[PDB]
Amino acid sequence: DNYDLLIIGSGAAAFSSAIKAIEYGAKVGMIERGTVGGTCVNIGCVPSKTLLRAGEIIHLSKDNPFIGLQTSAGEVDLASLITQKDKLVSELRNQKYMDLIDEYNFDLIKGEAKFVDASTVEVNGAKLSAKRFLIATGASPSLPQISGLEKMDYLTSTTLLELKKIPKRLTVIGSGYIGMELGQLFHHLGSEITLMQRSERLLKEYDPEISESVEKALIEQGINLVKGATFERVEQSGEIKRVYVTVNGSREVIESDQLLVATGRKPNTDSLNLSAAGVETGKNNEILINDFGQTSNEKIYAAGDVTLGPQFVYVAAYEGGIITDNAIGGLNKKIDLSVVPAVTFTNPTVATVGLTEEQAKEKGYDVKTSVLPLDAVPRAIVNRETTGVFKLVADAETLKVLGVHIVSENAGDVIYAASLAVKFGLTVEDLTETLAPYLTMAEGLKLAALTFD
Amino acid sequence: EDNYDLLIIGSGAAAFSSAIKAIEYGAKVGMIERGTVGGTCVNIGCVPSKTLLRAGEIIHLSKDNPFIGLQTSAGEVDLASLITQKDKLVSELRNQKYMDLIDEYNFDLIKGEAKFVDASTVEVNGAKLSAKRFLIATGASPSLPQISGLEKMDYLTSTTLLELKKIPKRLTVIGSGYIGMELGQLFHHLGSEITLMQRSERLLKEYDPEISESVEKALIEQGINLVKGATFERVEQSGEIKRVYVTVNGSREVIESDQLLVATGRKPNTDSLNLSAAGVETGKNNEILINDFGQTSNEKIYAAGDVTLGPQFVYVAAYEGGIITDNAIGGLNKKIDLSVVPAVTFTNPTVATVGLTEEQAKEKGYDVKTSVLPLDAVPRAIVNRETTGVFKLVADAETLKVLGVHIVSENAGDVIYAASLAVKFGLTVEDLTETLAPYLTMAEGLKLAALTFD
Ligand SMILES: Cc1cc2nc3c(=O)[nH]c(=O)nc-3n(C[C@H](O)[C@H](O)[C@H](O)COP(=O)(O)OP(=O)(O)OC[C@H]3O[C@@H](n4cnc5c(N)ncnc54)[C@H](O)[C@@H]3O)c2cc1C
Ligand SMILES: Cc1cc2nc3c(=O)[nH]c(=O)nc-3n(C[C@H](O)[C@H](O)[C@H](O)COP(=O)(O)OP(=O)(O)OC[C@H]3O[C@@H](n4cnc5c(N)ncnc54)[C@H](O)[C@@H]3O)c2cc1C
Repeated sequence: DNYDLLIIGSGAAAFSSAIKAIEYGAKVGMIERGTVGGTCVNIGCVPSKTLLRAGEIIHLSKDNPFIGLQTSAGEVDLASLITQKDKLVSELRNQKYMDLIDEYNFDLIKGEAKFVDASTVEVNGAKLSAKRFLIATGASPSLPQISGLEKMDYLTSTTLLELKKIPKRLTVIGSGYIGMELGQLFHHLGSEITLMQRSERLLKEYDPEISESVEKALIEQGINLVKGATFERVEQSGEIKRVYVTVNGSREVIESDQLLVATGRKPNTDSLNLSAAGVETGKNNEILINDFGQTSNEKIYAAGDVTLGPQFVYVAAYEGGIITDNAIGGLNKKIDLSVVPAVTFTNPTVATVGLTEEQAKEKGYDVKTSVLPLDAVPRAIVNRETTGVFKLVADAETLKVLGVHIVSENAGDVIYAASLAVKFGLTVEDLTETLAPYLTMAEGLKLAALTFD
Repeated sequence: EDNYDLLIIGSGAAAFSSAIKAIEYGAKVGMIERGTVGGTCVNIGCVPSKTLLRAGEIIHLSKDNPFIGLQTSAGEVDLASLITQKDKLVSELRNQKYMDLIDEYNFDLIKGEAKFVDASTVEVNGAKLSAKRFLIATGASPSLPQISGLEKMDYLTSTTLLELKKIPKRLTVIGSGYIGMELGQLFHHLGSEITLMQRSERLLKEYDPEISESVEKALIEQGINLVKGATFERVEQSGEIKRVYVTVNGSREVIESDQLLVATGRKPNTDSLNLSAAGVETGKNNEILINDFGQTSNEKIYAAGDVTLGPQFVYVAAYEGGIITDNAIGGLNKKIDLSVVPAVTFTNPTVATVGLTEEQAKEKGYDVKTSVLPLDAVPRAIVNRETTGVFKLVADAETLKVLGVHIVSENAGDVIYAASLAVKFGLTVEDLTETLAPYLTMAEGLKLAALTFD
């Protein structure tokens, strides 16, 4: 048919864009290669986070700092956790399916799509035209270029979350947050974990205090780390042995029962034949867009993980809505990602919003930093867990908050406030003027703001 | 020609805050403490209640959780260990509070009970002391109700219960406030049948209806017994193993218990002060009256903290202490701004309020517009498999500015801080929709609540 807007994808960006597009009264189509919903609902956020909740519960049941308690944690039936998880993602995706019946405008086309023309695509054999296109194809697990991994029984973020047999030992190869979250997940479920990465600092992109802190907590909990490693080759023997490579000038090997690969996530632009539609691709295989989400083709827009931006679901939905506003309705709204929060749901949780110290220096600010150890926050003390940090990056001249970086329990709830401070230009003085609830983690912010001479 | 520049009666949050801010001005100050240094929050109040609450939450999650594959269990609790460890923690913490005894080498710790004998002098331990300025940060103490028989009875208070080292098989709580809820749920999670009794027909009468209904639903779901709308007539005791209660809704009923906790209120400690000898006004509820600057009827006597029967929180006490010091020392005529005070009831689910309720905003004259979001709509609550709560949003229909936020959810005390920033600095619901919210966090609820306006 001659659609008004054709969407390649079914993720958060595809859904936000489809809704906002039907609001304008346009006939739209949703082309999905596989299972509807995208990554976050089925193989991404939701499963990881619910399983992480279970793991945190059993971890507190097995080892807690309070003496009088007589708690214990037995062996885990992972099959049950995974089946219940799948029931939850199915229920949730079903709560997302209210958009097929309702919004009775858009048409669900199932199949792999490829571009054949500047205005038409081909899927499952048939051709489809449209006045506007949205490429919200997302990203998929990326692989490293290390010997032996080719023919090997390795797991990815998606495959590990299907495993129904707890490995006695799991090795993670990844510098990102997914490797940490899944690693700690299986450590709390009863498994000796070994994190391996080439970067010499845990979470290389964060501030030094954050890396040192989260690393200290991870080592304290019992996760083994292998930093600064140079990966040469990996081998497998009878599905009951693994391998590793040199580190710090000494050839070492790490045998494991399972191997997880968390290198990165590559955009799914290969099968699109973007060159047949005049859509430029970047050095990292992404899709290039302008401030309005428009590609080199005037009537093809892109949003989500496929555009190498902050690979988060909320950014994907935001970008979808804005892009739709630009393509349909003409409203020239720019994509504002100047303040995007990031949460690594380990315990202690890592959380960032705004600029780091090095980033604020690069931007040209006259930076003033204040670092507060978690043992200074009352809530961390009464909880008898004080491994963390609150970092505050401000402008020494105007006192405006440029960035907040936290390592503490449920820090994902605190950085929202920090976001409000950064976006709306609140000063540290403002943070001291506001009353903070005693024995909450948010109090950390105030206590960090009370660190300027 | 006097003994001190500023003399403080008390050692609580207000006393220390005022001492710090006063030494900053370079003034000779004194701290008169009747008993144990640190005040209520460190020794008998916040810190103990919340650390024990943390333990109780841990054991409760160990005994009952919604995730199937987990095989966790929780045995009988050794309360003695929890209480001794608690005391070790408050000792460590008060010891960290002593850093002000040397870092701020100005103030002098005088120990003894003080009473006023003149408009400008006090008496402690026999000796008299003059000062150009006075701060009455005497705090509050557990109050008792007017019900027959409780006078001669082995009842517990907020301070005594935190010392109990034997888990009662059944504990009855008499209180409409948050302390009763916190301690009640604490001992419920420690393995004890709890029964909350109050005269108000709605849990937390001052909060919004949805908040009361929700938190009540969670308490009943957990297994806490509630007795609302009760008229308290008499209570009896027999051999330290039996208790009593009174009629409710027109049917005389009785609640037998192994222990009885009283959380009615907290009376200011103004009796032993002889304020009438210094010309300091007291209110109908035995409090100390102050103006907008914290100044009493006596020009050179200020007051701050719980004795000033205002929002009875430690952060409000410290704030009031600092401001009062600014007024008395330094002359700066700064008013006490309590227009945005957060409140947290650290039960699970946690209750959290900041700003105006719906009825309060209507009374103030606003054209109110509310948005209520059930907790089962928040992703983080869903993945956690605990969805008993609510997000209520009170806004101004004209300017869309956020007037108040009220939440019932896990660790909601961390979220309302954001809400505070929204209320204090006049952010609109549209502003909350413009901001990107982290997925699978409870703070996201705020955004989801802002996305409910037609
Ligand atoms: C383990 C894990 C944890 C994560 N945790 C978080 C988190 O905590 N917070 C967070 O914000 N983000 C998280 N993410 C990332 C998040 O899932 C993504 O940022 C988000 O889903 C992006 O949405 P999207 O629409 O852009 O792409 P996607 O949601 O991935 O959707 C892509 C869809 O496009 C389809 N498709 C692909 N190629 C084609 C083609 N050629 N033709 C037709 N259809 C095609 C696919 O079948 C898929 O359904 C996580 C990811 C993983 C793997
Ligand atoms: C169980 C419980 C839990 C609580 N939880 C919280 C919470 O979570 N958050 C929160 O914000 N607040 C909480 N509070 C309240 C909080 O502790 C108080 O509001 C706060 O301590 C008030 O500080 P203050 O200095 O005004 O009074 P206080 O801290 O009580 O200080 C009073 C001091 O004055 C001294 N004094 C009294 N009379 C005399 C006299 N005649 N002469 C000399 N000295 C005298 C006493 O020795 C005492 O040390 C809680 C209270 C209780 C009981």
